[PDB]
Formats: sequence, structure tokens, C-alpha cells
Amino acid sequence: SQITIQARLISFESNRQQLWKLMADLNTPLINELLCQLGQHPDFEKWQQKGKLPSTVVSQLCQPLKTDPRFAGQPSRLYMSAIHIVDYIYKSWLAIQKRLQQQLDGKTRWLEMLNSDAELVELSGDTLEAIRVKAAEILAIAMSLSKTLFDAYQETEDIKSRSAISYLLKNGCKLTDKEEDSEKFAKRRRQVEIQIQRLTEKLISRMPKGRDLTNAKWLETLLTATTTVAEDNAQAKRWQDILLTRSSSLPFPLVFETNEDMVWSKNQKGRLCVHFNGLSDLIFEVYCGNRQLHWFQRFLEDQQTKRKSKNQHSSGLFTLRNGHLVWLEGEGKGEPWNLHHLTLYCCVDNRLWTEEGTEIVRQEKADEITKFITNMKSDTQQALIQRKQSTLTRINNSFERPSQPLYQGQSHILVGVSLGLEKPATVAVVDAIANKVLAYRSIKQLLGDNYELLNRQRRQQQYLSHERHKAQKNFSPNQFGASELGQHIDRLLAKAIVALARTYKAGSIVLPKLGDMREVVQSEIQAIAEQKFPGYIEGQQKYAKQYRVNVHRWSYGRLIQSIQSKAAQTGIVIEEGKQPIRGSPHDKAKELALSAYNLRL
Amino acid sequence: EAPDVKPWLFLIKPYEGESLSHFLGRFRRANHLSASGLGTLAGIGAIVARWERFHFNPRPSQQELEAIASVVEVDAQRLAQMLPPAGVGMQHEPIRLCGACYAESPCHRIEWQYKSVWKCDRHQLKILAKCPNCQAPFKMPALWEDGCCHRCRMPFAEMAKLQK
Amino acid sequence: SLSTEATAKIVSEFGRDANDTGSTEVQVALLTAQINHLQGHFAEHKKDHHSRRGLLRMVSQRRKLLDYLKRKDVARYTQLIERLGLR
RNA sequence: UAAUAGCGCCGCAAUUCAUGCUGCUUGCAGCCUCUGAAUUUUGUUAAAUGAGGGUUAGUUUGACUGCAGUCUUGCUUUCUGACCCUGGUAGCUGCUCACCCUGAUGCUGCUGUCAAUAGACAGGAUAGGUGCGCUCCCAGCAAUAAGGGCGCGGAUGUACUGCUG
Repeated sequence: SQITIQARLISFESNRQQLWKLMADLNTPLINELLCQLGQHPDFEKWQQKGKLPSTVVSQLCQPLKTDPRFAGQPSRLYMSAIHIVDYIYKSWLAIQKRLQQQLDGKTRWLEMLNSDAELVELSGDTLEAIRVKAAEILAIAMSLSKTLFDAYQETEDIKSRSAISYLLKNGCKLTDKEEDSEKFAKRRRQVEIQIQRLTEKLISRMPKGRDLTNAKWLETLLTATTTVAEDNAQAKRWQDILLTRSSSLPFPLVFETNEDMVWSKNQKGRLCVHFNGLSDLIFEVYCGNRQLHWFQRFLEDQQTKRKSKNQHSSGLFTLRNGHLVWLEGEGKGEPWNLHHLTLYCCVDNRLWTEEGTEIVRQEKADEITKFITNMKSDTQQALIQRKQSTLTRINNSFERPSQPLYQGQSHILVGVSLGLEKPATVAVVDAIANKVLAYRSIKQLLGDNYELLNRQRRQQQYLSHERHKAQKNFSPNQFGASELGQHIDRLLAKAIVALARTYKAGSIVLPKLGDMREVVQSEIQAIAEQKFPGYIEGQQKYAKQYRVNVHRWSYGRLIQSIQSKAAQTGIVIEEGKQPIRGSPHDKAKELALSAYNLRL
Repeated sequence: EAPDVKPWLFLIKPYEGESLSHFLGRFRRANHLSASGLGTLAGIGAIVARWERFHFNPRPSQQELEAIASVVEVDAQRLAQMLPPAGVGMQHEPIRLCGACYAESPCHRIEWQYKSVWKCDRHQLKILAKCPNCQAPFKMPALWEDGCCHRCRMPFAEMAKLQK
Repeated sequence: SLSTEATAKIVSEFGRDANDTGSTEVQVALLTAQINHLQGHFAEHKKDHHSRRGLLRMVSQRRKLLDYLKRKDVARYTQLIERLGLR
């Protein structure tokens, strides 16, 4: 449901320079608090096993750095911004590492389980029919299915008769009469080996890096490498890998996770202003287009409404949720605080705009807070329960807000969206009780006046990829791509799909479980290419470049998110299902929506 | 059909220290094979055309040497003796020659490519890296068909007289 | 790259003879002269990517020439390191 | 002079139905006047796409209250228009070249005038090849993909853009 809106902040130099000095000084303990985990912390491998960072460890590394002679000059809210960012860095990276570990194991199982029909006969000492009969018994026992069969191979080895359980699993949890081609099986088993290899490589990841602004390592390395002689090829390359590294120009943003830690006001000139907790001397002026101003007026109205009411209304329902203050990169020459541009990005929960939507968040938080208090039931823990119960009481007192009746769709009408390489979207609206398609749309309809933009995107990707190649050979800085055009097209389709869902009173939009299509294609094309260029690895990589590149450029996750966002701002439910391997783009969309309807029970 | 013959090739016996590039080169002259033909017969594909150039960037694996062993009738453990021992760094750019010993055994010895070798100890002579008369660099050891310089046609055995 | 006079000056000082057109002493010294003129520009023009390619090549050649000389003759190597101010 | 072919787009033409068009049998009959899918065709002062590099806190897509009245901000991006340029000297620096053959995701390609030297002057995004483009093709160059040939000097214990500038 959340959105991010933005404004540039304007102030006189003294204020934009003082804030830069604090952020160039704050950017450094964001580096030192990474290193205090990256190599200093002894428990680190226990966290990599569990997949989660302990909720207090970054604060317990930061608390003694608050008096460090290098870091002591900063407000209490700038240290909380440091702790926030470093918590979110590790809390992300450990959660990436854990899903990779789980995938590697979850296929190391399957590379053991996957056997040819002849190997099952040898391993069982029995007929492939005896295996078909035992596979029929195992389905009769089971009737969670695929997991239950995996568990019944992980348990219940059963005098190697788990051979028949692998026979079900390789057949997609079904009986098969046909006996398989050993060349097709060799390609299949090789794809798993490739996925296993690729996972054992990706299992090791570069320990998350800090944004060093100082150039000190680079300058020290330059004067070392030019005046001294390396003792090894490894040392001479270690200096090369440092000297090639581009250094950052921007400090990490400030994060203000409490909405009240931004204070709003109106300037004499009638313009809006803002100030931050601990920087309450530095008034900043808001500059934003009238297409976004209504939120910045709402910020000040939410604040005035609470202050006019003796704090009896809660910022648990303030339209602003959190702010990220960032320096966007400028152009040309000048001091960093005169060259770059302070920009304030406000997280906003869009459903807090209206009274009917605010009531949803009131019920959502009142249920979550009630459960929290009953799960809790020590000294400061009682003070925390005072924060919570003052919220649980205050959240019932309403802000005066715009009214708009909630959208309601028919529980039987669904929009199916089918994504692919040639057709980025294609739509079928199904009445699932009639089994009747109400409408279909192809791309030429689904973004209408804008259909020239798909042809533009394909021209621009091809044109600009060649210009980047020509530019790199000359060391030109000019490096451009179609990324913002692809982002616009994915947003045009997201608006049109939801406008169509509203038009037909659909209860939900259905999006495919595409999963990691990029890795799957990379393994399939490799297992095939190894049969056509054996030993010539450069020829294996050249086999289907344009197909592999087009799959790595395929924006399916960004279109899926663009539709999710616009649907949840409108109130339409999102649902999911398996996308058919065969059929036209329409048939894919039709069967996808009907499948998601069948999954209701 | 054949009258009771056993399937065969022109097998060759390896010399006391020749390089895998040189041995494969002799094998594919004893039988008339191309480098990609020998790789195809062994079932390892285009790999052989690296090994003849000493392009051991990914090193010869146990499974690839066993595939070659099934063609050339030399076991994988005797094929491994025609490659550098574990951690002995070789160089695959300048092909190098003793020439004094090439009269005692016409072969390219693997040891002349080691980064640690600068003189032949049997003869106490500096190793060559180009033809002593015309300064031409030697062909890859698989191509040592004539046993002489390819430009000025001076025998490798006569380069014994022109070194150190 | 160096002026004509500057090459002639360097080769006449590190060369064992006026006809010593390409000894390791000469080559390493010339590379050292280039590198000493390129670090003064590359420390200032930090955006000049095309010159970091030139520097990293030119330092890596110097090291190969020095490693070759070290094994060939340690006395020549020691004198050359002194005369070029390297460590 | 040349650019025949291949590949990707753009419509134009059908041919086959529907997500469309007439009926009531709310699912059939019927056709292509629209709006759309699929195949196949085309290169017709047909039609439609059409990347030389740059320029505005630009306009419209906005909020609230019963389609009328108030308030309104200049954020981040995608197009369509329009206009401008096709650059100037003052240093620093990378790469490339003895000389040849093959010729690469190599460079170059507009109109007019003067020279017919390789370059100036004045116009200009129509700018080599086709309806429009390419790593494809044609023409010239090719040392600055790569491989091979090979001259004289330096080094020659594996280093050698290391010489011929």
C-alpha cells in the first residue's frame, strides 16, 4: 500500500553546508559499524546459519562509538540513522545468504534423487513396472503432495523402494507409462548439475561494503604502486583491483523512522517549511509541483490537528510514515553542498488519505497492538506498554479527513494477466461462475495511443547498446540506456490493467508465479550448448546470446510490482497461479485466472 | 569381414620426459589425425587444441586424461608425468629447447617450460628460447615434425654448437 | 610520453654505452621516468579513466623487467634500484 | 560504379475468426461496416514507422467541498512540438605506428562553392545501400580486434611498445 513522494529542500548555504559536514562525518561510522561485524564480530557464522541479525547487536556496537573522538559531534537522531541503515544492510544480506543456502541443499537432495529408468532397475533389483506399481501404491497412501513425497524420500528409504518415490517426483507427482530417452535424461540431469555448480559459486558473496568518500586507500595505493616493486603477481594485481575502483561521491542518506521527528510549519511568504529532530536551527523550504503539494499540506494539517487537540490524537495515523533525506547528484563544478541537491523522500501510506481508508489502518493497528500487549504480558518493558496503551487509546480519536466509499468488486470476476518475452502483458477478464471471458486485451489495445512506445523501447535498447560498446572502446563517459522508458511502459500497462479491472468490477487481478526465470533459462541453454560445442567454452557462451540477454533484460518483476502498487492504491485484491506452458497469450491469461479462482478452497 | 584381427592404431611409446603437447603431436602423425580429430576420437572435443599450445588455464582433469589414455594406450598416471607437478609454475609463451640433448632423445622435455629452469643440468648449458642464427621463436612442440628451425632450416641437434 | 631530448638524455645515463639502445637498465629507467610524469597528472585529473589504463600497463611492464634482471644479475638489479630511487 | 542477399521493425493488401459488428435461441445464424487477434503477401509522389548532438523551476495529467464553486508549488521520469549548434585556444595525459599480407560488433559517407593538394567557405539533420534501420551489404582507409610474414641495431637466465617517431 505505501508510496514515496518527494520534494527538493532549499536553504541558504550556511544550512546546506552544515548539514553536508554532519553527513560526511556520519557517513564514516556507517563504514566503521560495518567493519565491526564484517571481520571483528566472532558470532558471525551463527547469524549466517540462522539467516537473521540479533535485533540489538548494531546498537551495542554503536553505543561506545558515540563517544569516539571521530564520531562524537553528531545529534542523537543521526546515530539512530546510522544504526537503522547498518541494521537494514545486514538484515537484508543475511536473508539473501540463507535462501541461497536453502536452494543449494533443496537441489543437492534432487541431484541424488534424479535417476535414469535403468538406474532405478539396478538400484531396486526389480522391473520398471514393479516401480510403476509401487509408485501407484505411494500415490494411494498420499491420497502438500510434492513436499510429502520429498519427505517420504527423506524419511522411509524402505529397502531402496524410495526409488519409486523419485519415479513419481521426476514425473511431476504422477504415473507415467513411457520409458525415457537417455539423451533427454542426460540433458535434464546436466541442468541440475549446472544449477548445483552455480549455487555453490553464488553461495560465497562479497561482504557488504561501505561508501568510502575519503579516497585515502586509493591515494595510499597510488603512491605505493608507482614508487615500490610488488613481490608477487597477486600483490601487483591487488594494487590494480584497488586502483581501478571508482570511489563514491555521496554520503548515505539520513533515515528518520519516526514521523514526528520532522516538524512542519508555514513560512511568512506562505511556502511550507520543515526542520528535523536535532537540527532544529536549520529551517528548510519545500519546493514541489502542485501534482504532489496536497500531501505536503496534509503533513502540516495532521501536525496542527494533533497540537490543537492536546496530543489526544496519535501519529499512529499520521499520513507521513518516515523520511529519507538524500543528496541527489548535481552537474558541473562547485562545493558539494552547492553542487548536489537536498531531496526529502516521504514514505506515505496512501490508504490514510481518506477517512474510509484511515479506518482500515485503525483496525489493522488496533488488532496488532492488542496482540503485542498480550504476547508481552520488566521495568522499561512497562514503559513500552505505556507507549502502546497510549496508542491503543488515542488511535480511536479521528482526524477530520476526505470521504470516499471503498471500491467493491464481484468475487467471481477476475482479471488474468499473462507476461512473456514478445508480449510484456496480455489480459483476459473472466466471469468464473459463467466460465465466460467478458473481454480480452492485447498490447495494441492495453496501452492504446502509446503503442509506439514498445517499438521505441526495442529500438532504444538495440541502438543504445551498440553506442555503449562504441563509447567504451574510446573511454567516453557517455553511457545511456532505455531503463526509464521501460519503467514508464511498465507503469502505463499497470494503470490500464487496473482501469480495466475497475471497468468490469473485478474482485481481483491475477499475476503469474513466474519465479526465477533468468536462472532457469541460463541453466537450460548451458546444458544444451555443452552438447553442440563440447570443450569449446567460448562457443558454449556464444550459443544463444540474444535469447539469454533478452531474458536478463525481461522486466517481469518491475511490471508485477507496478501492477501490485496501482491495484492496492485502488483496493483490488492480488491473487496468483501457475502460468500455462502452451496456448496463445490469451489462452495463458484465461487459464491463469480460472486456475487462481479454482485455488480459492 | 576381417580374418581375426584385433582393433588397433599406430600406438607410440613416450620418451623419458617429453611434454604432453609433443607426445600428442607425435600420436597424431603416427596416425594421420587433426588436433580436433584426436579430441573428437577421445570424446573431449576441442580441448586438445589448447593442450598442444600449453593453454592449461583450466588444468587437464583426471577424467580428460583418462579419455586420452583410452586412445593412446598410456594410463592417466603416465600421462600426468608429461605435465608440471602440483604447484610447479610453467610458462606457455616462449617455447624453449636444450638442443644438445635433442641428439640423445628427439623430444621437447616438459622441464624446459618451468619458471625455475634456466640451464640443462645433463649438459650444464643455457636453455634456448629462439633459433641461434635467425632469431625466430620455436613452433609449439606438437608441430616439431622436422626437428629443425622452420625459417632457416637448421637442425635442432646443431643448435648444441651455438648455445651458452 | 617523453620529449626526444629527454629520451636521449635518459638512455645516455642508464645505457652501458651510447649504442646500448634497449638494455633492461634503459627500459626500466624510461618506464620510471614516464610513471613519474603520469602520477603528477593522474593525482589531479581523477576523472581521466583513459590515463589509468596507461599507468597500470606501464607499472606492470616495469615489474617484469625488474624480476627478469633480479635472476639474471643481482648486482645490476641492486644498482638499478638505487639509481631509480625505488623500494 | 556498387550495395544483389540475410536479420529486426513499419504499414499496405488479403485469407481465416472475435475480444467485434444485426438479431433473439443469451448462443446460435450471419457477414468484415468498425474495433481487434492469427497466418501469408508487399515495398507501389500507398500508407506508416522513421536514433546526427543539445535547450525551459514549460503546459496538461491535481486536491477539496455539491459537473459547480474554492484552494494550487516549481519533485522524479516518458513522449510530442519548437528553437539552437555541427565549435573556439591554453595546458596536462593515454593508446597507436620499421616495413608487408589477411581485414575486425574497426574508422569514415549530406548540399553548394573554391581548391581539385587535404583542406577552407557558405548551408544543414533529408546524411553510403531499401518504405525505415543494423554488428549485415557496397565503396575508400586500416597501426590502434586478431593471426601470420619479416629487415637492421639493444638486451638475450624466462623480461622485453623494447629501437627505428
